[PDB]
Amino acid sequence: DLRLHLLLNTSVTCNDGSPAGYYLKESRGSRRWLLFLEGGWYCFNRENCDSRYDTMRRLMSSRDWPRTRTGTGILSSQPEENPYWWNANMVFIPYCSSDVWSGASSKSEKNEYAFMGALIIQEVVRELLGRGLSGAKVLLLAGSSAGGTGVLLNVDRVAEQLEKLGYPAIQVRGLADSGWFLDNKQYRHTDCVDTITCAPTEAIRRGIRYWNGVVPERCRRQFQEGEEWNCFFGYKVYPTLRSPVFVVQWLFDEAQLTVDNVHPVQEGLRLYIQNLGRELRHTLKDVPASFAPACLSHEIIIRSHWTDVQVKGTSLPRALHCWDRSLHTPLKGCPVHLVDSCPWPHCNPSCPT
Ligand SMILES: CCn1c(NC(C)=O)nc2ccccc21
Ligand SMILES: *[C@@H]1O[C@H](CO)[C@@H](O)[C@H](O)[C@H]1NC(C)=O
Repeated sequence: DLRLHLLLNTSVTCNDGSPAGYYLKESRGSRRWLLFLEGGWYCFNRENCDSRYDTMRRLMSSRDWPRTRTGTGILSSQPEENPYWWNANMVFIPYCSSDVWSGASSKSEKNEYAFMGALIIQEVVRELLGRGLSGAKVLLLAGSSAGGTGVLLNVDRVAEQLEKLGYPAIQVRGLADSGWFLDNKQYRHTDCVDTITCAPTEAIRRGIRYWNGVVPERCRRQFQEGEEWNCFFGYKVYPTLRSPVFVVQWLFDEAQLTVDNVHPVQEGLRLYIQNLGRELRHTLKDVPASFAPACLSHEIIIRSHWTDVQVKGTSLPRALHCWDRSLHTPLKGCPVHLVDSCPWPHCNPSCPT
């Protein structure tokens, strides 16, 4: 089990002003640290954040969090379930800022909610250095869904933070699961006049202003003031990053299809779905560390049966182990770029049911 620690700096808060925190399981014989970012959509104005507070309150507040959690998948300490990093120090950071881990704004007389995701990550790293992170050789910042986009937005800031605090020997890396999305043409269209009809690009643009959201500096310098929403899209922000990043993405991601307004398939929809898979494959062509199976699904790395899916006969735990070796020139029988080429969901027999 992983044990809850609420942040000692209580000015770093969840949406409702309660303290943020992290769950920790130490491994005294290890210099590897895994910090995982939870996902769970986002909210971008008063009305839809109020709704979220009624029926998704654990994603906005720590007041009801449990004292412990069980680590699963890549957070499991059993080699049977986690062939990759079972002996690592394990950290789970709950998502309670509703800002895709981008925010830097406090609750105040002008703000009903706090959006502090970017500062939550910085403070967790800060307090962990006193609990053994100071002796680390590798810090892997991982995450799923909104947490995977959070990795892309924050991995270089963690690297810069540790350099400035005097820890140049810790190698920071990122693992982004199910957070690589396309700002593509939708299958059916609606103008942005309420939460459900607002396309991702419009919703993120409004969210950034509501959250005081922050993006990586090299990407901000390319797109400039008012256009920071571009840096929330994987294929645009990834080429600006300096830390090594492994990208996991289903070719037919359920969250992508939902925002595209897709739910006996006729010709128009067949072509739409086949074109989505091809476009995703194209954005990953020059990503040397990636795992992209041709399945209709969402998230993978903290599921207990995450070891089952394979691309070209290689599982994700194996691909991640090969990535470790490559960062000690490709390796015989140990590949790190794994993208399916077949064009329809479940054309890979190992897709989850
Ligand atoms: C598919 C749309 N989408 C985006 N969009 C971006 C640019 O990141 N972020 C998400 C986070 C959680 C769920 C869905 C999400
Ligand atoms: C608490 O965090 C805030 C926001 O990052 C920071 O400004 C402040 O210095 C921190 N307080 C202490 C005592 O470190």
